Amino acid sequence: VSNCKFNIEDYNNIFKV
Amino acid sequence: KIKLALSKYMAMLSTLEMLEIFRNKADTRQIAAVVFSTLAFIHNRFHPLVTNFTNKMEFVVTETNDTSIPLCSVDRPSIVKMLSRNCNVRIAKTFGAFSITEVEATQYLTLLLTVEHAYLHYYIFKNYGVFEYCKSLTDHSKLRKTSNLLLSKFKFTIED
Amino acid sequence: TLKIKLALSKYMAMLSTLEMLLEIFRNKADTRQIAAVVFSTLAFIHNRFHPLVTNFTNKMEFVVTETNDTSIPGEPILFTENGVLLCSVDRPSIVKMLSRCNVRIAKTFGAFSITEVEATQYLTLLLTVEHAYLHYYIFKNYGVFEYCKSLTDHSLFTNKLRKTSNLLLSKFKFTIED
Amino acid sequence: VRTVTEIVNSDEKIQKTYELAEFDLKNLSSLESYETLKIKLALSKYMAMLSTLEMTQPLLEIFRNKADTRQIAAVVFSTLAFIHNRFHPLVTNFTNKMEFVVTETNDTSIPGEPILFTENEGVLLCSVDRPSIVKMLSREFDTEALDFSITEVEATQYLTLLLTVEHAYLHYYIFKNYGVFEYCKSLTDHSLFTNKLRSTMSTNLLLSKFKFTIEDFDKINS
Repeated sequence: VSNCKFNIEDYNNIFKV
Repeated sequence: KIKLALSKYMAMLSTLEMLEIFRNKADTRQIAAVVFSTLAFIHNRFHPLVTNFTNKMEFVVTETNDTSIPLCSVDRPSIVKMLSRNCNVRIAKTFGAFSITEVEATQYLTLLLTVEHAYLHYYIFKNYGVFEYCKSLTDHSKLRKTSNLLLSKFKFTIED
Repeated sequence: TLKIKLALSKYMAMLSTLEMLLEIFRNKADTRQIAAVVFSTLAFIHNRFHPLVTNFTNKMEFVVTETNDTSIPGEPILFTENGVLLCSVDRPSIVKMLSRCNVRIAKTFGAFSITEVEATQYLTLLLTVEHAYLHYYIFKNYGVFEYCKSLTDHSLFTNKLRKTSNLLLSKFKFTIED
Repeated sequence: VRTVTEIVNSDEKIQKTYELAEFDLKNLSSLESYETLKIKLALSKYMAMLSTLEMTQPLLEIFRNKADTRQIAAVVFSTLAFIHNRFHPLVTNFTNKMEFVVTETNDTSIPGEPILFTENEGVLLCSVDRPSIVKMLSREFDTEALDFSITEVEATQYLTLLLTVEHAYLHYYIFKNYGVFEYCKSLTDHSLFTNKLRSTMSTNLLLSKFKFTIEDFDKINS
């Protein structure tokens, strides 16, 4: 929606234990 | 012990005595109080030896997507969109002779995951500071206290 | 061979002591007769597989089913215990079951009754009930779950004789090929 | 396929070959009989359900009726939710809110899909073209070619309306699970339902019980 590049790796860091 | 944490938090919520509320825009006091209780509970969990938490911290609610993330601020619209969004034993026994829904469990779990992300961020703000808070926001790169968190119990990945 | 038909003769002598066979199965009302014959056959098979032990459980819960939804493909007899060993007897399926060289040269030089079909009938009945008794033995001497496993995979009791010399299953072999 | 049984002690062997064709025939007969039975059972349950929707007046005029739209909306919800339960046996309840709009003309009757759904930004709306479906059910039927009072023709009517609501429900499922963009391309191309449903439903369908074609279809396309 925000026309924003997404970071798969940042999300993984959010969900990488 | 995971369902133990789930039931403990749900009992604490029932003590608070509360999807419908999230869409209930005007219920700002309720939202602030519940997130306050949740942050205190998470502080209790991650810090079993430190239970005291900020008993009066400011709150605010956002309502527009331009005020949405793709004093505590909350992205009400997105979270509302979310909330609206063994064989052998049983065969052997086949010859041996206030309710909560599963989707509600999913909703509560998503709420908890979002809130624990927000509280991790808040803790970063408090200890490391505001700048390294922004750094954590830009970079989210667990177990070091953290064992008291259900997030470390499951892992989610991505692939193209 | 002689011992084989001797086992059959003893079984049919016991059944004549009961004094009653396919029309009995087809008879749906006489579930009592089906249960009585099943118990007598199971007791006799217990007597055979245990030649020294004549006692067999004489009081068990019985029931005769009539649907293939109460029928296990390949397991006509079911021992489900509800404690009491409730026994299911699928009547239509058993009715279907029952309704289906140099010596010769020397012979060339040499020069109340029953039929062959009835003989195969009674052999099928005795084989079914001895498979039932083997399963019952697994249940009693191993447990309910060991019973169920014996049902799922029959490799458990392929050893047989270790007592099974008097059971007809060990006396004959049949194979299947694609 | 052949099986051999022979005397272990003697070279004598009595080999009997077993023919897979007879077994396949028996399985096919049992399956077709069971399919007939279960479809008849589902249909009977559906007629019982609409009976427990409390309308004495019969379905055909339950549609012909112009003023009566409360019962129209109720029965449409009942059919769509019954289909939902059929594909989702666990589910016995649908969304809290629903709305229905009664289209009654050609300019509001989209061809091929008299029944459709689009949101009003708060809830999804069941567009329904009563004239089209009424004329659909008004057609005389070949109930001849190859103590509640029901008729074979009424059975055709029930099968009809069920298939209509079923296709509308497939489109609605595309809507819900893939956005209006997928909704509209699935409407534009029903071959996409294969891809969408092999993912979800195959993991079946009453219409899959039969294969249907159109006579001379090849030359009609020409």
